[PDB]
This record gives sequence, structure tokens and C-alpha cells, in this order.
Amino acid sequence: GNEGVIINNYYSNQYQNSIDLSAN
Amino acid sequence: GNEGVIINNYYSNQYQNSIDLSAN
Amino acid sequence: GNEGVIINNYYSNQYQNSIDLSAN
Amino acid sequence: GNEGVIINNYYSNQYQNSIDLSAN
Amino acid sequence: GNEGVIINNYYSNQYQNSIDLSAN
Amino acid sequence: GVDNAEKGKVSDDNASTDFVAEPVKLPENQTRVSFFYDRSTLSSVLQSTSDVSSKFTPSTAKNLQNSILLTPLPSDIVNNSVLPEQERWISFASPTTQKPPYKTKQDWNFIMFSPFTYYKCDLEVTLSKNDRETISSVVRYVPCGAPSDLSDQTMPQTPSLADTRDPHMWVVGQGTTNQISFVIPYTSPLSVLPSVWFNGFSNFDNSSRFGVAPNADFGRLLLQGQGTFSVHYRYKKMRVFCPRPTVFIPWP
Amino acid sequence: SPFPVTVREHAGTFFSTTPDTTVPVYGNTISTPFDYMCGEFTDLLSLCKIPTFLGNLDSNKKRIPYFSATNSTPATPLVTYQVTLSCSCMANSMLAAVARNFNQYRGSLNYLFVFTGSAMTKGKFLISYTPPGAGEPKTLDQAMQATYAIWDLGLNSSYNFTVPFISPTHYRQTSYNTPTITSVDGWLTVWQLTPLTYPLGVPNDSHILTLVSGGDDFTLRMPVTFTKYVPQ
Amino acid sequence: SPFPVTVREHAGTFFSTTPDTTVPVYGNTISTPFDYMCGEFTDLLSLCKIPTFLGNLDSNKKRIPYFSATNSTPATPLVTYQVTLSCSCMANSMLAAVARNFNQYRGSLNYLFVFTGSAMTKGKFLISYTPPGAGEPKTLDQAMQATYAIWDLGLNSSYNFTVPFISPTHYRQTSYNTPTITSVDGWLTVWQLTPLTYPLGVPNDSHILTLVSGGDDFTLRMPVTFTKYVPQ
Amino acid sequence: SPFPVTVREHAGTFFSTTPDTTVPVYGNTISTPFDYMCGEFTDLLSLCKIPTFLGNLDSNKKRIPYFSATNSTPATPLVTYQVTLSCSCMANSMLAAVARNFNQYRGSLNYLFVFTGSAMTKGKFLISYTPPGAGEPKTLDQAMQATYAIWDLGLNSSYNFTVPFISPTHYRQTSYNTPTITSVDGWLTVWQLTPLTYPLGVPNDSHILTLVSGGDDFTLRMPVTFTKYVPQ
Repeated sequence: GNEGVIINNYYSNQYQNSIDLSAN
Repeated sequence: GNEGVIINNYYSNQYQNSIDLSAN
Repeated sequence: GNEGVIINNYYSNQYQNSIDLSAN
Repeated sequence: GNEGVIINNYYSNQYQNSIDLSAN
Repeated sequence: GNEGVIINNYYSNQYQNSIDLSAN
Repeated sequence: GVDNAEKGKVSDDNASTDFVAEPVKLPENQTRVSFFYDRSTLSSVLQSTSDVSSKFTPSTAKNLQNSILLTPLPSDIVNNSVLPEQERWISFASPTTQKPPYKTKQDWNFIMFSPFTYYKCDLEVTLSKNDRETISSVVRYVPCGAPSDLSDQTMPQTPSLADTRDPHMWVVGQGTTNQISFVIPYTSPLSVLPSVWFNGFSNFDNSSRFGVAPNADFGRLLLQGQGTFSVHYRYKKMRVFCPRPTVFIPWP
Repeated sequence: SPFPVTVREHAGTFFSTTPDTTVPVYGNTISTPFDYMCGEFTDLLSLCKIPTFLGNLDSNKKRIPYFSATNSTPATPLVTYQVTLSCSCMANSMLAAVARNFNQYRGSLNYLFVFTGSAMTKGKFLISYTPPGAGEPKTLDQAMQATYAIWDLGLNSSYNFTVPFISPTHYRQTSYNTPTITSVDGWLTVWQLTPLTYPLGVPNDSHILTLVSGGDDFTLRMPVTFTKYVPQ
Repeated sequence: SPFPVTVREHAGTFFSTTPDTTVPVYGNTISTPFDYMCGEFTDLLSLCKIPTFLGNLDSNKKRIPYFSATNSTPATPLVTYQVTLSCSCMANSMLAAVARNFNQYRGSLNYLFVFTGSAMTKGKFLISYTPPGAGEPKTLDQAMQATYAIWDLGLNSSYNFTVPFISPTHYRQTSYNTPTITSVDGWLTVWQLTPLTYPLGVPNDSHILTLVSGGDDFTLRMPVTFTKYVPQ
Repeated sequence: SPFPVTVREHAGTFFSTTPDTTVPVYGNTISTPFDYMCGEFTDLLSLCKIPTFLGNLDSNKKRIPYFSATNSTPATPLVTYQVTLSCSCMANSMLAAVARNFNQYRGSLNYLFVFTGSAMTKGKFLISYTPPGAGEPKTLDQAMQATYAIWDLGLNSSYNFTVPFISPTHYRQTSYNTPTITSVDGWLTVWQLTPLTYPLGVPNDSHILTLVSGGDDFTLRMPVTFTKYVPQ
């Protein structure tokens, strides 16, 4: 919430955000 | 009126402008 | 004359330039 | 030599560089 | 490692990085 | 030709009705309400003598407060209110001259030309420092009718105005250009705002100031940091309702 | 990789009329519903077309929305309006109020006259529009030499007169410092062709309401601010 | 070639609510797995809908989560709550705690009453919601003139009462400096219709727990910060 | 997310000739219609091709648009023009006026001579263009050694003479500080081949108007500003 830019993020998703991973 | 940029707005329409909604 | 940019003008043509119109 | 930008030049080629022409 | 931009590099690969070449 | 004005409506003629003539219309759309009001006009002024890292406290100095009420209509401290409220009339700042400036804040262009009873729009605000000394300021935007929260600092040497989740802006430094601009959505609980008069009261015992509608504004702007700042309003996606008279102009 | 940029010479400038938007700081907000509303209008031209009152001078120099006529035919016009959206006689009409906020106009002007005398009163007026170049018309003979319409009183009460757009230029100025051939466009004068005539028991003076508005093909352009004044 | 840019007038400004991100300085990092977790919720509205306690005044002016009723029918309401998410009686409910962080609300409010008297105690209450305009209801006759429900004690212990959203505006303010027609919306009063009735060996005073929460169609909007205070 | 940028070393520079536009502050405006207009031209070269007058010296050192010839054949040229768009003799021709605003030229030059003597006057002129390298031609024998045309008077009044573009370089300078092989290109001299001949009752002196302009394949390039001067 609170992101409203139409062009994709300049930094890749792996870098812009922490990587969510399931341990199971 | 008074908007004359050819490339789309950087911020999404929901964010750039208030959201118009009908109650009926 | 004297415009040599390959990407289109950021402001629409109606706004960047006066609008030419014929009265006849 | 010595131009290594992948996006095309902002100014058209006629303007960015002198125009080469053959007199024959 | 450590490059996370989604749009391609502005400078060509030959210029941005040294050119790797095999002598054999 | 003949007609009957008592009907409450007569035709819009061109020269061809009565004479040997032709219509002479050319396309034009700069008269559209949206286009007309979609430009920035001076609408307020703000002044602060407190530093950024201090507790914000409402103040007035020669008719300039360190906070404003976001509304094109005249606003000012009314009957010793803590913060400025919407006024019902404009007064000269000077008690003698009988010439402007006025002590009241408003978008003169809107007051002088608002041929409608109600309006709806988003508000683009521009705040500019009146001199060239490097800016160092914090502004807090409070939505229409929300708590002003004029509280103490919760931590030492911090701008109390920034101590909020409300939208706020912080500009400072040698790399800045001494101004701030942004756009806020319409936030009033009212469907449309009264552009001139509101023929009623705002609370249930009818004790409020007759003529002022409840929560008829776009919120408030509180500022801290040194300087005098001018404010502009730009009406985005403007929509108006019910035509009404414009302000009278003295006969030439 | 970072993009090289050329900072233009106007960095930091605030353009009050740039056709672009700025940063939204409270987005994803619903604008309080107003679908029940009525009376919305989208063009300021709509206002210009609504006939509103002209201010005529009283015998005591007081402003009134009408002029007087009686059982006689003066050798001079009953009223004279210079065609300029700047004319002081129309200074408070909606047409002028809107025009004050625009630089130029084009198209027809509608001058509406409403006879308010008794039903037993008859008479004829000659409404004339004289283009400039030879000065204001001094006699009925001259006024009839230009664009005119004869208004005969009767069952229908009003007369909708159109001042045709006759101009050397496609657009005309809405105001001016000194009159020029692009800001002043002639005169509208109304003459008494035949005297107002009536039976006994009827007041000698009849009042004719006077209103103005833009015509069908009337337009305005170039949003501007008019010379400020102190209300009073 | 370098791109020409026009530096806007707001260069260097830090917008606390810009809908954009900033530069990641420690990317390609895995967020410690938490897939085993439970109890996650994604909307703050969920909280508003959980009934929490209202603070009623003691005979010693102490705050308690209930009110008293006995074998009599007072001519005045047992409790009166002004419908405002600002009401001091609900100041510590989750509903109010959440609403303090939003500018406006819309929709139903649920007032839950739980009878805690003995199983041998019977009685009926009249819960009324009076919209504003004519002041607070002074008698049962007036209170019944507005929206109301009769609560009869018995096997089921509680009564879920809904204050309908009746408003001139689509949204209402959650707080205010001075009450306005957009921030104060009437009163909820509970009256004793029939006296609490019971057999011998039963305490004369019965306690009714009082809770509030948002209803099914209740919503809040516009994140804001409430007036700060010093905890104590 | 925000885009990383590299501010070039020329930030804030105002380039008077950048091929780019700037911010429109009053857009969506119609340019007053002018479709009725005539006489429009789009290339300044059109002007260069219109023959305009050369300034010849009077016997009193006054400038006149013609030269004199009579019943004799001088051993020296009647007029001598150095081929340079800088020549003082053509300083006020449209060709020179336009060329002063450009750096280089290429192509043909047209020197137009109009015989204004009586219809009874006859005669022949030898118009010569001598390329540089061996100096100005001193005799008719030398002048005939270069490019020339014999002009015979008669029914047709004028002679359109072309100075061919003969140059070591593809383009030549339109002006200079000191003459160079790229800014000065020889001389155009007109000689009297046979004497002007006529009957009695005819004035002895005939006047030949002299004009210049660019030829068919004449071009100019590189917009510049010429050395300023004070009009007088």
C-alpha cells in the first residue's frame, strides 16, 4: 500500500525488497 | 483542462487524483 | 527549423505550439 | 569511436553531427 | 553480483565493462 | 426578432436571424471550467520565526500566522480562535488607509470571479520562500477537520510538526530551490463545497457564525522554520454547480 | 546504470501555468460522492449567454436596468452603448464579468429589450448598430444607414437584437487603455421611430428593460486577470 | 547523448507520503521465513469490528465497563452516549483507538449490551438512537419517537444494537474542536421500559456490560495523527 | 521508484541555439487565423535571387544605380566589381543584405545590366569575369582571356551575365578581415567593345543600370550576425 507509480521499479525486486521465502 | 503531456502520469491515477465514486 | 530531437515532445502539440486554424 | 550508449541520441543525426555529403 | 536495475545499462557493454577474451 | 423574456429564457441568436449574415464561430475551449481554474493563483501567505527543531506554537505577526486554512475563501483568526478559520468578510489590514492589503487570506481571483454556488476539486498547493536565504522548513498537512495536534515535542530537538503520520514535507539545503508543491485530494465530508455563501449554521443549537458551512475546506498547513512563504492554489479536475452572480464592480 | 542528464537553465522555476501535475501526498482517497447533484455546468461560455442587466443612468445619475420612452420622438437616441465588453453600461452583466477574465472575444452579441409599459401602450423603436470609421450616428438618417431592426410593440414583449461581429480582425480585445481599432467596435443606439402612443389613464413614461449576453457564435479565449479594484 | 532535464521548483524536497520508493542499500537479502505464523490480519477495519468496552461513570466518578439497573423505571435514561467516535465514553475502545488515526468514517455502529444479572432476573430496556436537530430526548415519549429496539432479558444474554448511519454527508468526521453537523450525530440512550424484576434472595442491582464496534458496513479513511498526549 | 541521474557538467547552461523547445505557459491557444494571406515565402534564398541595385560612383563620388557610356572605347573598364559578397559596390543589394547573415556561399551570381539610352543608340560591351591568381585584368586583351560575354544593344534591353562559381573550395566566405583565397574571387569588369553610336539629337551619355543577385544554383549557409554599425 502506497505505491502508485506506473513505470516498473528501477531496481529489481530482489534488491528493492527483501526476498520472501517459505522454510517449508 | 490544462494538461498536455503525452507520456502517461508517473503516479497511478488513484494516487494522482482523488477517486470519483457514485454512491448509487 | 531547428528542432532535432528524436523523442516526441513531452507537452502535447496543442500546448507546445499555438493551434493553427483556418477561418474558411 | 568512443561512443557506447545504447539508447539513441536525443538530438537527431543532422543536428548532432555535421552532414556528410559528396559533391559528385 | 549486486546489480539489480531492470532497465539496460546506458553505456554499451564494451564500454561499461572490460572485454573478456580468450587467447585460445 | 421578437421574443418574450418572461419565459425565463430567450434564444441565443447570431447575425443570420434578423439579417443577411452567416454564423462566424471558430472552435475554442479555453473557457472550459476545468481549463480556466487549472492554473496557480496566489491565495495565501505564511510566516514563521521558529526554527525547525522546536515545538510549533500558533503565532500572529502583523496579520500573518504560521499556519493557514486551505480554502480559496477569506480566512483569518476569527474572534481569537487558536488557528485561522473561514471568514465571512474581508477587512483592510490597515485601520486608516482604507486600501489593501487585506488582513484576511484568500484567492482574490476566485473571490472576484466565482459565478457558481458549489464547487468540487482537488487542490494543488505551492509554497514559496520570499527571499533567497537557504530554506530549512517543515510543513504539516492536516486533512479537512482532522486533529491539529498542536502538542509538545516527544523527543528533544525535533520538529514537532514532523511528529505525525499526517502528510508532511521537509525541505532544506543548499541543493533545494526554496519551494514546495504537491497535490491533495478533496477531503471534506461535504459532497461539494459552497463557493460564496452558506445560508445556515454549522452546529445543532444554531450558535455558530451564520453564513459559514461546516468543514468547508481542504485541510490546513502548519509551518515551522524561519521565513515568510507565499502560497498558491491550483484547482485540479474542477467542477462547478449552479450559476450565480459575480462580485459587483463599481460603475465607471 | 545512472542516466546522464543536462540540467536546463531554468532549474527550480515554478511555472504557474505549466500543463503538468505535481506529487500527490495523500492518494488513494475517494472524493466524497456527489452523484445526486444537479446544476453542474462545464463551460464558462454558458454564463456569457445568459442575458443580464445593463446599467442605464437615472435623471439623478443613479444606475437603473431600464430606460424611459414617452409620447414623442426625440431627434437623439434614447440610449447609446459602445460595443466593447469594456462599456461601462454593461460593466456588471455576467457577460462583462466573464469577459474581464479573458483577453479576446469573437462572435455575436445579443441585446435584449423588454417593454414594461402598459398593455394599452403601442410604439416602434429603431435599434441600430453602427460600425466605426465615421463616428457615432448623429441623426436617425445616419443610424438607418447601418445595421438596424425596427421593434414594434405588441403581444410579444421583448426584442432580441444581435450586434453582428463585423471586424477587421478575427478576434477583438475585451478591454483597453486607449481605444483602438481592435478593442472598440462601434455603437448600438435605440431611437424612437414612432412615439409611444396610448389612451387616457395610462402613465406617460414606459420603462424598457435592457440586457446583454453573448450570441450563439460568441466565444472568449486566453484566461487572464482583470485590473484589481477595492469593492464598495 | 545526455538527456535535457527541467529541474522542478521542488528540488530536494522530502515528501513523507510520496507513493514512491527510495534506494535499496542491502538488497538480495532473504526476509527471515515466517510461514509458520498465525494470527495475521491485513485490514485495520478488522479491529474496529471487535466489540470493546465503553467507560461508564461510577457513583464515585470512577470508570466501569457497565451500568446499573434495578426494580424501578427511571424517567431519565440509564446511560447516554453521543454518537461521535470522539465520545469520551468510548475513548478507550478499539473502535475509537483506530478511528483516532483516520479523518472520516461511514457506516453502522454496533452497541453491544450484555446482561450480567442473575438468571432469575427479568426486565425490558428500550434502546434508542435519536438523530440530531431537536436536541437530546428528554422523556421516554421522545426517545421512542426515534430509532429504537426493545431488549427483553431471557435465555440469550446480550443485545446487539445498531446505530444506523443517518447523515446529511456521505462521510463524517471522527473528531472535532467544536461540534458541527458533520462530526456529532445524535444520541444513543437506554431506558428502563419495565423494571428489572426478580424473586427474593437476589441482589437488587444488575450490571449490564456495554461495548461498541463498527458494524458490517463501517469504514474509515484518510490516515492521520491524533492530538498527542502524555500517558498517565 | 526514483530514477538515478548523472547531472552533466553543464547544468543550468542556456544554449541560445539548442535544437530543443522549452515550457509552454499559455497553451491550447489558437493562433489568430491568417488563411486569407498572400505573399508568404519560406526560404531566404528567394530574396537573394531578386536582382537589386549596385552602387556605382558618381563623378562627384555620389552613389548611383548605373554607369555612363558614350561614343568612345576607353582602354580601361567602365566599371570593376570584385566578386565578394563583401564588395562595397553591392553592399546594399538584397543579395549582400542576406549574405551578411550567413557564413558561406556557393554557386552562380547574376549581374544584370539594363541599357537605358535612347532607342536610336547602339553599341557593344564585353563583360568579363577574371578568376584570381594573376591580378586584375589591365587591358581588353587580358579581360578577354577570361570568362566573357559580348552584349549587343538592340530590341532586348538587358543582359543577364553569370559569374560562374570557380573556386578551389566548395564554399566561399561571405566576408573577411583581410582578403584570402577563400573570400575574394576575382573581378567582373565591363568594357566598351565598340563605342556607343547614335544619330544627331541624342544625348551623348547613356546610363546602364546595374543589379546583382544569386543565380539558379546559388546557396548560403550557417546563420551568423554581421559586424554591427550605427545607421546614418
